Amino acid sequence: IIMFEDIFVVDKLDPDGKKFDKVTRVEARSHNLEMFMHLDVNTEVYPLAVGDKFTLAMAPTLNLDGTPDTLADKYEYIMHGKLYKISEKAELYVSFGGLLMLLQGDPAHISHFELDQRLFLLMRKL
Amino acid sequence: ESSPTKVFGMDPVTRQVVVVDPEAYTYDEEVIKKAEAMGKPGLIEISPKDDSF
Amino acid sequence: TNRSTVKISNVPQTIVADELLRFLELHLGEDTVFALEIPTTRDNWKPRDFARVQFTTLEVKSRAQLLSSQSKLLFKTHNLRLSEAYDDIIPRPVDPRKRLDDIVLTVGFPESDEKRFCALEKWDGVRCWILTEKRR
RNA sequence: CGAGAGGUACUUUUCUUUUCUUUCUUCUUCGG
Repeated sequence: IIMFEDIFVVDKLDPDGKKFDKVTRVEARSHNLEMFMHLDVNTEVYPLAVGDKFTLAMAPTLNLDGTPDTLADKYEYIMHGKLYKISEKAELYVSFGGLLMLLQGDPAHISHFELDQRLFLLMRKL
Repeated sequence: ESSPTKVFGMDPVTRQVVVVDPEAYTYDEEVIKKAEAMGKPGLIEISPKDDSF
Repeated sequence: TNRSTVKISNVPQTIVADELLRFLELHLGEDTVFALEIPTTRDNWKPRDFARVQFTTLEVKSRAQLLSSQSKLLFKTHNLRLSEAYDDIIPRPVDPRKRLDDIVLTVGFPESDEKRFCALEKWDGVRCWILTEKRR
């Protein structure tokens, strides 16, 4: 069901603070895939420092038994959004209701994602 | 001294802070901002109970 | 390991150098900061987003780098990020023994065929800074 | 019915990125 699974580690925060009361655009370079990532994470609710590692899954469903619209509850940062731009060294553009994502990596790792589809975002800090 | 009302006190037998009369805070964020200005953002966390009035 | 001048990536633009100096001397040891310089676009009223700090030894510089890599330098809700600078703020060797203070300097040339020395002038109470990295 | 007075009534009505430069002292190029 899951079409993307990798182990990310962050390198930069865009506000780079503690109590800015805003969203933080993280910069996470991944191991063994050379993939760059932009993601707006709510630091005040879900804390993320600079140096820690976290896994990331991207599945179009959650119940893992078909039924395209019992669930995956092994993560802690489950989100949902749509992919609206696959304009490519390919790069994705996913918006989770206002929070933008930019999954830029090799063109062979990201090839099963279609246009204007609904996909989730699963994350866990090990 | 950064609190408006008498919420936090000082323990003379321990030389540390305590909480006496906790229902006198009036939800004016004066000690959380002082702790964030002192470089301790996770020092004092005050949340309201949704089931106790 | 050549220089001790450290450039901070993101300092607040509403501060003065004394507020950063007291913060660095509160987290690290007392009076362990030698030089501190915040560059300004204007003359004296518009500081920039970065600053250069020069420490007194290499151990406190490595300790500040270890504190910055572990995200333990929070100065007014700003996480300080240390990097490497281009040159020292003051060309001073980081060694307590290389800075020879209050010594006698004399000039001249060997006069006779032996290894003698005739002095024209004499300078008392001069400094001596042996810059190994700058090779002078 | 005309004159004299005081009063309500135009309020910001167009400032632009808020990121713009100081890490400086550095090989002229060709042929006899």
